[PDB]
Amino acid sequence: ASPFRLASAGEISEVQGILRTAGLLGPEKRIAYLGVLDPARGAGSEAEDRRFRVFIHDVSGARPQEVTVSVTNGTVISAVELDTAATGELPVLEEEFEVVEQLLATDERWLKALAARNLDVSKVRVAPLSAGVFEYAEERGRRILRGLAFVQDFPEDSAWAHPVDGLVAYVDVVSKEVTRVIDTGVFPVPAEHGNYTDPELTGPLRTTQKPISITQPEGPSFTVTGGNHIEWEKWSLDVGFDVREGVVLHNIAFRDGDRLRPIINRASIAEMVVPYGDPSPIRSWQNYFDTGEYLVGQYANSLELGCDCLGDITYLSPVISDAFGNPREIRNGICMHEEDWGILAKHSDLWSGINYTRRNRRMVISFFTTIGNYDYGFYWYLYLDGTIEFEAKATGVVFTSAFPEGGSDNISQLAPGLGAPFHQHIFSARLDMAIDGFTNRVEEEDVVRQTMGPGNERGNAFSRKRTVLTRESEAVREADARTGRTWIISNPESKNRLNEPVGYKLHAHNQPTLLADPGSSIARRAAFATKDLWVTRYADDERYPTGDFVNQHSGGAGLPSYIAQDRDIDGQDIVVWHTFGLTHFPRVEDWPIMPVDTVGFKLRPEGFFDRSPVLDVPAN
Amino acid sequence: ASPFRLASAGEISEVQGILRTAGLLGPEKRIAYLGVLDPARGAGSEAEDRRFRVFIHDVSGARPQEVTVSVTNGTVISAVELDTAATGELPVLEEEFEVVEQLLATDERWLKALAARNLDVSKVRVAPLSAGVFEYAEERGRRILRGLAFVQDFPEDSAWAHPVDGLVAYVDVVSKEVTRVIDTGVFPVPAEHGNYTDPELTGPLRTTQKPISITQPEGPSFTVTGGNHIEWEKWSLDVGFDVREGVVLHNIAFRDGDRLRPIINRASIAEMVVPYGDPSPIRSWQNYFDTGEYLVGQYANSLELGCDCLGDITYLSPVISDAFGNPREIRNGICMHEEDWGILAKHSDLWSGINYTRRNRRMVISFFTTIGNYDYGFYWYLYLDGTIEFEAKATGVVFTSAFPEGGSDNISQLAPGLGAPFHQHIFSARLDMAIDGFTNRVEEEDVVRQTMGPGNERGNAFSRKRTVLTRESEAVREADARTGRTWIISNPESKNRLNEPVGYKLHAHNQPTLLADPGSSIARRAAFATKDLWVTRYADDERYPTGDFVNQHSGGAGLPSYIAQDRDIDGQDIVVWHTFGLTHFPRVEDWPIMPVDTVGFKLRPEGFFDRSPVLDVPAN
Ligand SMILES: [Cu+2]
Ligand SMILES: [Cu+2]
Repeated sequence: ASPFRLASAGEISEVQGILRTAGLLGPEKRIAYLGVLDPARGAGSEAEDRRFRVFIHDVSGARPQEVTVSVTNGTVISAVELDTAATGELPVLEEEFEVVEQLLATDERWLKALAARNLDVSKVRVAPLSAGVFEYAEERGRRILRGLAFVQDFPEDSAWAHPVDGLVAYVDVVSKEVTRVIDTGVFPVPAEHGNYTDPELTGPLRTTQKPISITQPEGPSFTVTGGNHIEWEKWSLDVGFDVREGVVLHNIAFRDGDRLRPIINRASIAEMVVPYGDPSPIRSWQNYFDTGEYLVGQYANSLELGCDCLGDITYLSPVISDAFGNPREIRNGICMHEEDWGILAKHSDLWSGINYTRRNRRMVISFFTTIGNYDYGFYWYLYLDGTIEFEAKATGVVFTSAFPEGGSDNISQLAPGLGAPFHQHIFSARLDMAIDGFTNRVEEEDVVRQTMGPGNERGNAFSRKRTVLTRESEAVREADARTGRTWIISNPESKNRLNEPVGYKLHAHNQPTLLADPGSSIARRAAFATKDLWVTRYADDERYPTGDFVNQHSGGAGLPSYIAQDRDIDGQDIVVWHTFGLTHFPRVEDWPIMPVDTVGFKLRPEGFFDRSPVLDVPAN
Repeated sequence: ASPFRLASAGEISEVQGILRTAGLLGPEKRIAYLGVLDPARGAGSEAEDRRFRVFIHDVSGARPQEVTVSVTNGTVISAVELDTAATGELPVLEEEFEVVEQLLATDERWLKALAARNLDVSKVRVAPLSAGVFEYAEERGRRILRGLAFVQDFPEDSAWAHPVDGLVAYVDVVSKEVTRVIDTGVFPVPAEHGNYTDPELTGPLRTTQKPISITQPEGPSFTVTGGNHIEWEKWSLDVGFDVREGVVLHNIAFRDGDRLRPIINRASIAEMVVPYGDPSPIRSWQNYFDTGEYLVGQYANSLELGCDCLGDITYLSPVISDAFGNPREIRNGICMHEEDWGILAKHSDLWSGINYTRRNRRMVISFFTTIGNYDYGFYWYLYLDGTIEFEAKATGVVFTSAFPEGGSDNISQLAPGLGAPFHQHIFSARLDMAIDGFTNRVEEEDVVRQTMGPGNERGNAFSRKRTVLTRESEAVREADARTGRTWIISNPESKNRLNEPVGYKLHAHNQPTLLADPGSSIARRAAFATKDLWVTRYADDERYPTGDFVNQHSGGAGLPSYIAQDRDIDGQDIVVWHTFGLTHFPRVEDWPIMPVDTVGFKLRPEGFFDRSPVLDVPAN
């Protein structure tokens, strides 16, 4: 079997059995994170050493542990006691979410805060949010969660329509104490409901839509072997799954006539921060590190046929571990299907009298995740022409607050008295590059304008310049849409028939990067978000832009410290980190339920093939 | 019947009969352009005065004429003799293309130029290209075409693979004389063939693609009445067709519960220039004004089911006039169909236990045109959420030249000895705005970053600024992807339930604009291409960014002269002109046939609706 195959229920069980036997999984221990480790760089061995990394939390306050287990040999490879005050807290546990609402329900100052607003505690829902790193010395070394209240008029009510502004509570989830309850003042609680399923708000559902039936009478053009290996129209890859990153793509390759050519060794969204631009003390601490703190994969939804994924769909049901080490299957968590993508090429030649047309197609691999009010769709597309594309679809319910009577420069009004703080959804794609092998380099291409004059001019000429990024310290790049700036990852030791280095060009959307002040806490913890492109020399432990433990951890430990090593990236084993995001100034059309908005990036062949790779597509 | 209905064969015939009777269509006269005029602004009349604008060329050298005809009353409204030396030549005629190859075949210096390259004249194809305005005083007032030779080894051979560099011929197409033959030197003629249908180049066609069947068992959700009026999922519009602009969209409106709301009065691609960045005297004069000089609509292809348009397609067969005034039908020239567009909205709420998912859909209206080696697909999309989008799909065969042995800073190598000059495809969208009526205004929105400090700061706040464009002179805008710059067209006299002006936000791709030196001839003739956005006060005669007669006309007569009137655009009948384009540095993958590359723009509701307009979509 393949070493990139998905973790199985039996493997999770083995990790549990091994940790138990070793005395690392007692009744007071909890598994905060568990996932398969990628095979080592020197994988020229038949050694199918299937290893797992596990983060073990202690419910009675003892130091947590980082453990690496070999399911193959049945032993514990290494176990280290963490100092969470130094390196950060472990990712939030699902069971800890419940605790903050339960502890506050019997806290006197919380009750006094609610009584002062004439709110019945049984109707107050508390959103358990991550506690960043701010001015509270007593939080260091302790597992703290912040709570924001939302009123729920009835069981099926959308609480997000009823935010309780001016109130925030800090809660120590291990010692089970409420450290603080801050009340800056009472704000009216928006009364209007935001129930998108209630026929009074929706009105009569339209009857005008006729069905669209998309079928494949002969089945799909792609084959799946080994549970997760995919073969489609010359494309070859392995679809992986990690509780923290979500869908991970391994060994992306293209079959260039007999020769299977590597393009990307590993591709994943390694982090995604959601900073808020509201300066109010009630939410100025709000920054979701959906990947780092919550673990996106853990919240993957089970997708339904016809609703979530349309067409001839083949599903992948990834297995995950719960807090006790028991296997938990995310049924239908990954959708896979191919779809028509219009015209690929076309020409009607007058001189030869030949009329030519070919259709394009794309392979889709996606999963959706839900984190509180937020729902994100992750989509990877592979096109016939060699193009690779990623698309994030952001939907769900927008995070609310109260709209101040005087107005606001950092909040939008969605309904009477109801506001939505300005924010960004910034993603970090970690592209472990293998353009025809591991000897890669990155070039920055800028369009260059020429002056009219003596040197060949009528004033029509324009050119292009390419500078090679040689060392990590000069590999922190910013976009420039004015000069058409793109980046080419090429292999200097692999040339095409014109004797030029084969490459792939990265096209960014050029949306703004982190807007927070460069001196802020979020700018330090999410430094990667301040630049469009970073290139590092590969290393086994440099997995995340922010570091291993994001939860309540200070900044720097990620990309800025990697880059400080100033390694050579000119024809080396490199990793491209692309930052891309959406700046969300909520509009009326986003309430009560948000229609999809998208961001992404694509990579296109740049002299990779000797000619058009789509000359062999038939006319169906 | 509707006054925006497509011109009919019977109407073309009437225009011919009327011009003949009036003595304006003698045997020596030719129709260079003919199209329906849009109803006047004060269309509050039952006067179905169907008028046509006609450009009449004289084949014996007499002055051409501009004529307006009323098919309704059966009379000639106005006829003016043009001074083509002042205002420009008429658009190129199809019959004139043939002439340049025929005249050169018997010209001695052309024959001597071919003999010196050992080329058989019967195998030399001459591409009839538009003559811009350069340093030749003898061309002014005369109808000139430039010719570039391409060798065709056999009838079905792709001549574009065999360019004859170093040779250019100027030809006066009316007097039928060859004014010049320039030979700067012999260049090897690339021998390799670029035949994408030859099984030796394509190899064995892949058998791996399984069919994808897209059907609508109950037919489409849209209805067509009056030949061209469209009703679909609350959207309402008229699909027009003009020989010069191609598909034109009229009266785009959205049905907001009982109230039909206007969004765009008229939308079209009013021009598209293709400037070349090769400084060589053989092509430095090359700039296709596909819309202005050739007339895009005239070259619209007949689209085939399953190849060009997939799904349940309804076609529109626009009628055009030939050079003698006879009707010519472009069979299946416009495709129309709706298609699934993934997830529209989705949320799985923990607190209420409700799981919600809705699918998105888009209405597609497209046509393809072929101009020499170039093929462009024009697509207009309408989404359920109120979003409007345009997409240009550029394909065909890339314009070739010889690749100099020493190399080039303005040409890419596609094959041994074969080159492709750098160029741009710049489009101009003319959006005659009607956001809830004709009282519109344009605002420029920039993201604004805030400094950490006293005024509400922890360094997380960020805002947005909006400046109103009040007069035409300050309405020439440039993009700025760094600050997330967008433009909102709102109606100050129409507010939503939050008492804010309803609007639509324009999202540009932010690709580079015209790269040519600001002092060049192309920068003058295509001044509109130098800026991303222009807003003008509507006027009946300000139809094109470049003016009425582009062919061999100097610059300025377009947008720069309109804007000089400095009219008020703050809450007025305004027109938005958006410039968007692709900077094409050809790559190996573009040869021998170019896979589709795309550009476009979209407009999204910005507080136009009182809440999400998609709450009534059912779960199919
Ligand atoms: Cu958002
Ligand atoms: Cu091009």
